[PDB]
Amino acid sequence: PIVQNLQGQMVHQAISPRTLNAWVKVVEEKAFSPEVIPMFSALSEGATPQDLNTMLNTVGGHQAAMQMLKETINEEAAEWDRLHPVHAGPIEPGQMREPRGSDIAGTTSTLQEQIGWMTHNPPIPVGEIYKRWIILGLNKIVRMYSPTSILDIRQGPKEPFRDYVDRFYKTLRAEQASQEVKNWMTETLLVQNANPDCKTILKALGPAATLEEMMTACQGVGGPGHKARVL
Amino acid sequence: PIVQNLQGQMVHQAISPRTLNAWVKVVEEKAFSPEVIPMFSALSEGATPQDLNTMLNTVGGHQAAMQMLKETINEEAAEWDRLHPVHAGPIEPGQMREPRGSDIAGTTSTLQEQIGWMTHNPPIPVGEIYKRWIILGLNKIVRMYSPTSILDIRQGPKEPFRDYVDRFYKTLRAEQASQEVKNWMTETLLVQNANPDCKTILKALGPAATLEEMMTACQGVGGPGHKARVL
Amino acid sequence: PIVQNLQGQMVHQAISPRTLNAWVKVVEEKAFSPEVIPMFSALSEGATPQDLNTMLNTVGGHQAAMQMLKETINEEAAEWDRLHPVHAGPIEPGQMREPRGSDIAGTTSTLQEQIGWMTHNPPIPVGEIYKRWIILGLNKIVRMYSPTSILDIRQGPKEPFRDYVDRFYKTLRAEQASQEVKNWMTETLLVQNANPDCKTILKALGPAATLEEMMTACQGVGGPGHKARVL
Amino acid sequence: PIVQNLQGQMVHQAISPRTLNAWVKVVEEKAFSPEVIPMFSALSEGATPQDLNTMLNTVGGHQAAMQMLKETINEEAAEWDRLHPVHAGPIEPGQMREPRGSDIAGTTSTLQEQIGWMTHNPPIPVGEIYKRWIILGLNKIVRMYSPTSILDIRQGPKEPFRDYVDRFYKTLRAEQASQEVKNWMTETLLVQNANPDCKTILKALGPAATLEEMMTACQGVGGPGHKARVL
Amino acid sequence: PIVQNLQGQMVHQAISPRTLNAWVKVVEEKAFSPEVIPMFSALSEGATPQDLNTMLNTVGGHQAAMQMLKETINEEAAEWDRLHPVHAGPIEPGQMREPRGSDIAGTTSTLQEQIGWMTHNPPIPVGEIYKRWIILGLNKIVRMYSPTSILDIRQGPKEPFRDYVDRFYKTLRAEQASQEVKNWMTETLLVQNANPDCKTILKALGPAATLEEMMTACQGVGGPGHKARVL
Amino acid sequence: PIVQNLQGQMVHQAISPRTLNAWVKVVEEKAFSPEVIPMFSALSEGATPQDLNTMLNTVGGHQAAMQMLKETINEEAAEWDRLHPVHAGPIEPGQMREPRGSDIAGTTSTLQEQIGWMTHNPPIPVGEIYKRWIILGLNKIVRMYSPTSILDIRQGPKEPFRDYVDRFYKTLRAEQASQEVKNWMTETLLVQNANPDCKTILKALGPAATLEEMMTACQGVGGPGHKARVL
Amino acid sequence: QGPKEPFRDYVDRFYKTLRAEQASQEVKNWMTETLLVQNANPDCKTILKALGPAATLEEMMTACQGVGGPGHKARVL
Amino acid sequence: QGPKEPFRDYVDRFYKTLRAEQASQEVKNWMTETLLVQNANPDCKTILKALGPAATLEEMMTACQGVGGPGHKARVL
Repeated sequence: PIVQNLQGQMVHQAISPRTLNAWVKVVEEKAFSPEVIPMFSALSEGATPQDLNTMLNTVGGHQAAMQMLKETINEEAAEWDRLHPVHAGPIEPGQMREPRGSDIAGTTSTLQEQIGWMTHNPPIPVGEIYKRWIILGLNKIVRMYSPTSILDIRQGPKEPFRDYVDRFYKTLRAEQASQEVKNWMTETLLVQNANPDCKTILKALGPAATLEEMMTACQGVGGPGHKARVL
Repeated sequence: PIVQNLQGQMVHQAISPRTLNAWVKVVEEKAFSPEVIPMFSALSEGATPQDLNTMLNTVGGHQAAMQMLKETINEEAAEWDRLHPVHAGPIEPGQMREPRGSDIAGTTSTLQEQIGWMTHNPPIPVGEIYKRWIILGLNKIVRMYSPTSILDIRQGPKEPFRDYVDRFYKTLRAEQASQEVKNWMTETLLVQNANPDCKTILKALGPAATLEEMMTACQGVGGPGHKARVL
Repeated sequence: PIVQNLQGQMVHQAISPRTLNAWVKVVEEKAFSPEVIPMFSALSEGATPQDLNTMLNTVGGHQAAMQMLKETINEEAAEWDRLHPVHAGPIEPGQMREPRGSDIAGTTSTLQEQIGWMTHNPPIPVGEIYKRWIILGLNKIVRMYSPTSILDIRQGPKEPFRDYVDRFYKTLRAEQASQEVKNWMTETLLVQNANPDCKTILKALGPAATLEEMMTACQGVGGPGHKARVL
Repeated sequence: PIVQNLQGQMVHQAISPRTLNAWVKVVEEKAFSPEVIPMFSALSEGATPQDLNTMLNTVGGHQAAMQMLKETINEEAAEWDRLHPVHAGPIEPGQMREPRGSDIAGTTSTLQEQIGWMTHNPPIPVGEIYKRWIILGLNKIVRMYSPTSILDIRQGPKEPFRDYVDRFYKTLRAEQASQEVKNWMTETLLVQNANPDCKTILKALGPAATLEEMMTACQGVGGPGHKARVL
Repeated sequence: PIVQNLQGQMVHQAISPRTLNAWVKVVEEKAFSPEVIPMFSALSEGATPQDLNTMLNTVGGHQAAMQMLKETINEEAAEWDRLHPVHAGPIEPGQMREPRGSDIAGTTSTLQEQIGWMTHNPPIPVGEIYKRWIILGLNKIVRMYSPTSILDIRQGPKEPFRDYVDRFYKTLRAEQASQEVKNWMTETLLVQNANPDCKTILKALGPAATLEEMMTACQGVGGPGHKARVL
Repeated sequence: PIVQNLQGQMVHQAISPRTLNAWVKVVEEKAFSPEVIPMFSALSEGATPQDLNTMLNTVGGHQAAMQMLKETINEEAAEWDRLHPVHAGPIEPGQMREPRGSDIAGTTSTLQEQIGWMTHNPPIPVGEIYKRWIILGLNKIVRMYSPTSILDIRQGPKEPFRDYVDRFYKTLRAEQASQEVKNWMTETLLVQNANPDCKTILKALGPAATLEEMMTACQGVGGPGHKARVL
Repeated sequence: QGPKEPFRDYVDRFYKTLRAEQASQEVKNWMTETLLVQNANPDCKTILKALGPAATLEEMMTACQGVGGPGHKARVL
Repeated sequence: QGPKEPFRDYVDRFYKTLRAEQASQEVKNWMTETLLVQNANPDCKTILKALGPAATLEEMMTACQGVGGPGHKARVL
């Protein structure tokens, strides 16, 4: 990873082996969940395209999804390669050479080149660009390995509004729908898929209710259930 | 977050996945409680708005309570925006755009604007201001994860006064009770239901009395202040 | 806390969550015991009033007793405002204000105002003043919440002099009475409450013999217990 | 390890306790392994061959695997030496002899001589070379010690298609057979050792369809919680 | 403690909680035993007397020992005063002063002055002198907390000589014995008290034999069975 | 330890308990194996004599063995002294002395004077000389309590040539016989006392075969001992 | 303080014995504050406490008179 | 090997078996130090281990006298 000091000073420092493996530990506990994507998205930030590749290789589990991340990454390297075929040198001493989709994946490029691209005029940020490709990969897998879906879920005869809204907000993240569909999912379905007695109570509250009014409501129709609040 | 006084704005390290793993592990396991607040302060010092969004959104649980923390910010960033018009842009190079309330919170701001205010001269402290805005709503959602009520309170069948005061003040700070509120709860509940003999002394002290003189009262007179007898 | 191990210049550095964890544990798991007075003293090193306030505010339990600790500390603030009258504006334009007693207690001052006093030459000693008030307030609490008295404890009809000694020094460290009184306690209270067999030797030793000499004589009382005692 | 910046002087500095501590914990725990290989390459980043031989001898257990390691590197070192003879002079402080194979292997060189090969420009990188012959012996021992071969991999009658491809692509990374054969393993063996209900789905799907279509496919078989995911 | 941060002058650092936690686990788990004294040396690297005295006062019970220890430091502080071996001679007016026993103990000195004398030459390291007083009293506690005496200690008929020689050395370490004693015990009483096969073998070999000769001897005798063994 | 050698800012850095904790854990877990030896030299990189002494005394178990170590250390200090340069001429010549035995082990010499023979010309390294003597005392105890089982391990009917082969190599590395014994054992005992199905083909393969070359062998010999083997 | 003996009789022995005592004045204040109540009687401690620790000498000797009962029974002179 | 014949009978068949053997003298020293001694009696096990191959053979006959001729035993008289 690469650190920027004042006035033109750009230098490189290596990753800690513990801190490197701080995302892998998360998928051990969580699997593929939408909150895993910012967790990676922090660790990948300011990392060099070599480091970015170390991020994927240190995973010894989940080896089909890991191949499938490799597939998403190289399709977008080809798309870029269709954007920018390079046949020709830089023709100005002051100009650093155009990257091919292989360069950006960290396979054809050296540390001086990936650093020099960022210090180039206009600057070329091939790690930010490749990172997005990692996160596309990672978003695909989280969308594929979901345990549930917003149209399936409804509230149990003993579940209080408090818990069911917490899962309905959590569920709403994984769905990739448009804002007005996601808004209607909120406005219609949430109070439509409330249990028989809790719905009676949401109607007696009226149409405009705040989350604090509706969270404290239905606590005598349902009961607490598990402590951990994970399902 | 800053870790060197004059580091550049373009290439910046993110909030550590280690610092994140301490936090996500307390919040998902043990919810919101008052001692999260001083540790959030300890971990979020000099964090950018993208550092703080990362800290809020890398938790997968308790999503209802984070919509309120968000809706709270949404209130306040609008409050800043109804008094502060968008400044006119810079007039020369080396001088930066003034933040709008939506860019203090990370809405319309990207990372190198966020850290570029912070690494500017003088430093402009946009994630402090947003730090104040999170503390506002944290202290709110705390009271939703508060286990028991200071208004619906009684001392047990055979609970000592000494013992109940200890509990009453645990409970009183759990809702973060203001001085008139503490003085009215003292007057209407804590010294209400006492022994008549002890009550002469508790009328003379009243509710603005320090806890040392309050609790240690009536050790020479009267029955017990719990209803069951002690002889 | 204010630190000077990061560069040649003094700088502020944000409180550690491992410091607060560490301070809160001995207070919570054991309540208040004389051990609390070193534990604050090791880890309030370098602290600004604002750290010392966070360190007071962090403990989750014992909420009645911290209230008494807080009242006790703020009594000393008001005292210093009686003693040392000051002004809120400068003594003339281009000066910083002298701290008021409240500013000592961190209520009506900023982080920046506490760096400005502590980085001065010779330093204005606003954490060192407020650290002493808190230690002053510690002494009241560890006496008050001692579950034992020095006057009650004595030697029994089967106990070694070493066991009485061990109990006497632990309790007498905790008690805050006048030095004069504490010296009749080591010269006359220890000597008198001893077992009737031990008084004979403790006179032939007299008051000036060494602590090994006193410990080693009168050890057979009740027999040996060592292998049959807990430690 | 050798550290710091060339212009200011690179400096050699000691091996950290906590890293060495982590390396013996892990070698006991999960030995030589695919996620151990990037942990060794990132730990050994700065490492000299004296450092690589120091950490290799702290391993403890796995001594047949160290013998296998030791004869592959010795043979690599000997292959290098009979390939490339050294005709270097007698040298002085200020001059450096070109290295033999035995100098790569660490076996004829001390640390100072290793310090001065890496601080030449370009480096002679006796470290990166000795590393890659160690990773070459790491993949041989981790193939050898593979839990189950690709050849013997299968899908049982109620065993899921997803649990199966997970182990396929996993045992596929352990194997050190050539890549064209590994084309037939992926294309043929994966359908052919699958259960018959999936073998009908996979032949109809064919090599044209992508990975994501193959991972989406074949999930109504495998039991009730496979069904819920696609419905 | 006193750290170097590579800026050309000595500077203070706050104590770590991990040195405290290492000390209060050590005394708790193991009580007071010969390995806890070189552990305290390890925690005392570059601590001030103030840093050590905090550590001594951090312990709760065992206060008969703590007063014997606090007595022992003050004997050795009072000696270093009258012995004077830091003596300056006669000196002209404006040169740095001669400290005495109270300056080295830090009752009449402060941190920056103790630094003055380590920086001015010939160097005095104040916390070394203090360090060496504490563990002298600790040596006394580990003997007094051990009941076990060299002229008493026995073995049975079935036990190997190796266990009785381990045990004699863990005795002798807590006693810290003289040479006449070690001779008298080795040659006579240890040979005679040793198991009957080991006596017939040991006298023919040399009842005055060295520790390495003695651990060579008595092969095959006492302990488990009589064949299938290398000791 | 000292840190920063071959550089003008050579400095001390404290002993870590992480380091001691490693050494005591392993001496406890399995005592004197050959892997402790590199764990000492890996722990001791940069070590003072104080660091080297400190770490030896931190072990509580095994004191006869540790006392044998000190006997050995003392014998090397005497050996150093016998070959010491003669004391003659000027008592103090006005230059730094030659170090004797006591000095290297650290009993007459302290960190200001030890830096005095690393700065004084030629350089003398107290701790690297002393580390040589401690490894000889470890090596004497490792030799004395030698595992002794190479003759007595053979394979049963269903042994697959893996776990016992490692076990063969572990007692072979334990054994302190010469290279001329060790090279006979690897063409005789290894293969003659192999699993009997395998032993016929290890015979036709070649008895002086390499470890890699033996582990690939024995394919197609049939029987249940072949079924159990994975590769 | 004996079970039937009242404060007055007891605080009168205490001061006769205190005057004979050659102990420092701080301690004689400690002994009046602290030892006096604690070597008073278990059920009498409660009465002094209701009075509060800043009650007068007059008030001290007023306390527990009931527990000592009638003045013809046990004579002061 | 065992204890059933005297050490002199065993060592004599031992050195005949080392006589048949080709393998280098350092390995026949290690058999003489390790395997030879291991199947001896506990009584003289300490002594023979110092004598080993290192000391003169004739010395090895000084000990284990009184053991008895051909047959079962476990220690020496």
